[PDB]
Amino acid sequence: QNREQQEELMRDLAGSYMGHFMKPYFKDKVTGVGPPANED
DNA sequence: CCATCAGTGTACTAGGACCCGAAAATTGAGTTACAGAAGTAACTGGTATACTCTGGTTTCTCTTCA
Repeated sequence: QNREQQEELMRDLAGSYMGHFMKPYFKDKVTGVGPPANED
């Protein structure tokens, strides 16, 4: 349990926003552009 | 008295720089090739600003004819 608490502390140190999920919610991890437009 | 018309007390913008961290990219050493281009590291002339007797000059008494 204590080592799990330590690992939780470390994943807190290694945790990270909401702007990244704005208008183009989906986006490449390469280029960072959304998918093409719908037909709608 | 119901029109009108500043202020007001705020969260909600509007610019406006600015910062924090993460992730990607680079740098760096190690080897060994490869060809050629930089990149200093070296000896070796070449011509002018002082420079040092020196050749001429200049009166100034004198030398030598005349």
